[PDB]
Amino acid sequence: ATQGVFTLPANTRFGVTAFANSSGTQTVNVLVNNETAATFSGQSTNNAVIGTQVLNSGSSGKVQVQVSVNGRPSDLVSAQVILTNELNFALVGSEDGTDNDYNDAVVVINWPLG
Amino acid sequence: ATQGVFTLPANTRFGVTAFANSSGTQTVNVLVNNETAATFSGQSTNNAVIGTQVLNSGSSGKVQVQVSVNGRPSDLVSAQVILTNELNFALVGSEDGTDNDYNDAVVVINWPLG
Amino acid sequence: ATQGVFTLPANTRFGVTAFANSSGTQTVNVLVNNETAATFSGQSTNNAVIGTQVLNSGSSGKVQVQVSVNGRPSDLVSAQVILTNELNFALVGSEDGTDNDYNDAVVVINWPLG
Amino acid sequence: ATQGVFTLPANTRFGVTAFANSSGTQTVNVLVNNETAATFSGQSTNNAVIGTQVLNSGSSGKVQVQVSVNGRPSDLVSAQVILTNELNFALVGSEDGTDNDYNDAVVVINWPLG
Ligand SMILES: CC(=O)N[C@@H]1[C@H]2O[C@]3(O[C@@H]4[C@@H](NC(C)=O)[C@@H](O)O[C@H](CO)[C@H]4O[C@@]4(O[C@@H]2[C@@H](CO)O[C@H]1O)O[C@@H](C)[C@@H](O)[C@@H](O)[C@@H]4O)O[C@H](CO)[C@H](O)[C@H](O)[C@H]3O
Ligand SMILES: CC(=O)N[C@@H]1[C@@H](O[C@@H]2O[C@H](CO)[C@H](O)[C@H](O)[C@H]2O)[C@H](O[C@@H]2O[C@@H](C)[C@@H](O)[C@@H](O)[C@@H]2O)[C@@H](CO)O[C@@H]1O
Ligand SMILES: CC(=O)N[C@@H]1[C@@H](O[C@@H]2O[C@H](CO)[C@H](O)[C@H](O)[C@H]2O)[C@H](O[C@@H]2O[C@@H](C)[C@@H](O)[C@@H](O)[C@@H]2O)[C@@H](CO)O[C@H]1O
Ligand SMILES: CC(=O)N[C@@H]1[C@@H](O[C@@H]2O[C@H](CO)[C@H](O)[C@H](O)[C@H]2O)[C@H](O[C@@H]2O[C@@H](C)[C@@H](O)[C@@H](O)[C@@H]2O)[C@@H](CO)O[C@H]1O
Ligand SMILES: [Ca+2]
Ligand SMILES: [Ca+2]
Ligand SMILES: [Ca+2]
Ligand SMILES: [Ca+2]
Ligand SMILES: [Ca+2]
Ligand SMILES: [Ca+2]
Ligand SMILES: [Ca+2]
Ligand SMILES: [Ca+2]
Repeated sequence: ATQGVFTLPANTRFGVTAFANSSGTQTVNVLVNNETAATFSGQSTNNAVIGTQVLNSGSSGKVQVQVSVNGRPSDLVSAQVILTNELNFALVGSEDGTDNDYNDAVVVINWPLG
Repeated sequence: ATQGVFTLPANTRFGVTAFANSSGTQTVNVLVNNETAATFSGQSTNNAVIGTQVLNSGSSGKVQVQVSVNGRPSDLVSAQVILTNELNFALVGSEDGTDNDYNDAVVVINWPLG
Repeated sequence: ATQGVFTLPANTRFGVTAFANSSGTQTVNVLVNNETAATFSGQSTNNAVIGTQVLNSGSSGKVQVQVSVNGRPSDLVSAQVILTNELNFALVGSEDGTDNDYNDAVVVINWPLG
Repeated sequence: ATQGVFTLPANTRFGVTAFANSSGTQTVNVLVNNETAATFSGQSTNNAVIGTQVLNSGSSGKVQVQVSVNGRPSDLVSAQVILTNELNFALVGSEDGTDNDYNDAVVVINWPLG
C-alpha cells in the first residue's frame, strides 16, 4: 500500500520534524500538493532532529513524505493517530538497509498548531 | 484512566522531544522509574522544539511525562503506536486552558534508536 | 479529556462492533448526533461479540460510545487510527471494576464500508 | 515492510475478528507459532462479521494474519495501538482489487481478554 501520504484539512498549518538513526546520510522531502515544500538532511545514530518546520497544507490538504539515502529511496511505513478527537499525528518510519529497524529517518507531522 | 505513562523494554535508549503551542510557558518533566530524567521549558505558538534528549529506560522501563504551566498541571492525553511490529511511538498531548486543542505542549517519544 | 466521541465524515456508513470481557453485564449505547442509534448488552469473559451494526453518521458526523453496567457508567479510553490514508478505526476500551484491564467492553468502529 | 505480523506477550489469550467489504469471498488465516490456528471465510459488502475466535499467542507470541481472495494474496496494511498502557489492538486492512479502499477484509486482534 502507499505509505507516507496524508490528507490534512485544507489550508491548515502543521509541523513536520525529522529524526535520523543510521550511518547513512538521510534526505527527507516533504511535498504539499505534489510539490516540494521542504527538505531536511543530516546523519546521526542517536536521533538528531535534522529538521523541523511549519508548513501549510494548501487547498488540497495532500502532504507526502519521501526519504532517500545516497539517492536510493527508503522503504516507508506510516499511519495517522488522533487523540481526544482533536490532536493529530501522522507518523513515518523508513528503512535504508537490511536490519529492518525502520528508524533510519523517522518523521512526525502534527496539527493543529497555535 | 491514567495518561502519559508508558512501559518500555528495559535498558533501552529512547528519544523524547517536546513542542509548544500556547501563550503560556510549558514545563515538561520526563520521569524514568519515578525519578526526573529530563526537564524542558519554553514558550511558542508556532510548534517550536522546546527540548530533545536521549534517555535510557532503565531496569523498570517505566516512563512518565508530566506537563505544567506556572505550577498548574495540564490535562494529558496519550497513546502508543507500533509500525511494522518494530518502530514505536509514545505520544502525549496536553491542555493548559479552556479551548481543548490539547497541543499546548506535545511530547513524542520514539524507539529503538541507532 | 473527553473520550469515546468521534467526528466521522458526514453521511457515511460505518460499522460498530462491541466485545465483552467481564463478569458484569455490559450495556453499550452508540449515539449519532446525540441520539441512541444502536444498543447491545451481554456478559462474556471470552471477547464475545455482544453486537454489531451498520449505521450512518448523518449530517453532523458526531458518533459517541457510552458503556455502563446496570446504569453505572464505565471509564472510557479511546483513539482513532488511519491506515494508508484511507482505512479508519475508532477504538474504545472501558473499565467497570478495579483491575484496570480496560477491556470490560471494547468497541470498534470502522469505515469506509462496501 | 512486512505487515499483518504482531508480537504479543507469550502464552496469552487474544481475540481475533474479521469483517468483509467486497464482492469477492474473503479467506483469513490466523497463524500462531507459524501454523494456521484459525480460518475465516465469507462474502459481504456490508461489513458482516465473517469470523471470530479466541486463541493463545504461544511460545513466541508471534501472530500473523494472511488474507486471500480467489486464491490470490491480498495486499495488507497494519499497525498496533495501545491505550492507557494496557489495552492493545492489532489492526489489519486488506485490498483485493483496484480501488484501494483496503476494507475488503478488515481484521481486529485485541488483548488482554477476560
Ligand atoms: C484572552 C487570553 O489572553 N487568553 C489566554 C489564552 O490565549 C488565548 O489564550 C488563552 C489566554 N487568553 C487570553 C485572552 O489571553 C488565557 O485564557 O489563558 C489560556 C491558558 O489557560 C490561553 O491559552 C493558550 O490559551 C491561553 C490561556 C492559557 O491558559 O490563557 C488565557 O489567558 O494559548 C493560546 C494562544 C492557545 O494556544 C491555547 O490553545 C492555549 O491553551 O486563547 C484563545 C483560544 O482559546 C486564542 O488563541 C487567543 O488568541 C489567545 O489569546
Ligand atoms: C557492514 C555495513 O557497512 N553495513 C551498513 C549498515 O550499517 C551497519 O548496521 C549494523 C546494524 O544493522 C551495525 O550498526 C553496523 O555497525 C553498521 O555498520 C547500514 O545500516 C544503517 O546504519 C546502521 C548504523 C543502523 O542504523 C541501520 O539500522 C541502518 O539501516 C546500511 C545502510 O543501508 O548499509 C550497510 O548495510
Ligand atoms: C469477586 C467478584 O465478583 N468481583 C467482581 C469482579 O470480578 C472479579 O474480577 C477479578 C479482577 O479484579 C478477577 O477477574 C476475578 O476472577 C473476578 O471474579 C468484576 O470485575 C470484572 O469482571 C472480571 C471477570 C474481570 O473481567 C474484570 O476485569 C472486570 O472488571 C467487578 C466489576 O464487574 O465486580 C466485582 O464484583
Ligand atoms: C465489475 C466487477 O464486479 N469488478 C470487481 C470489483 O467490484 C467492483 O469494484 C469497484 C471498485 O474497484 C466498484 O466498487 C464496483 O461497483 C464493483 O463492482 C471487486 O472489487 C471488490 O468489491 C467491490 C464491491 C468493492 O468492495 C472493492 O473495494 C473490492 O475491491 C474486485 C475484487 O477483486 O473484483 C472485480 O472483478
Ligand atoms: Ca535500518
Ligand atoms: Ca537504524
Ligand atoms: Ca489549549
Ligand atoms: Ca494551543
Ligand atoms: Ca476490568
Ligand atoms: Ca476484564
Ligand atoms: Ca478494495
Ligand atoms: Ca471494499
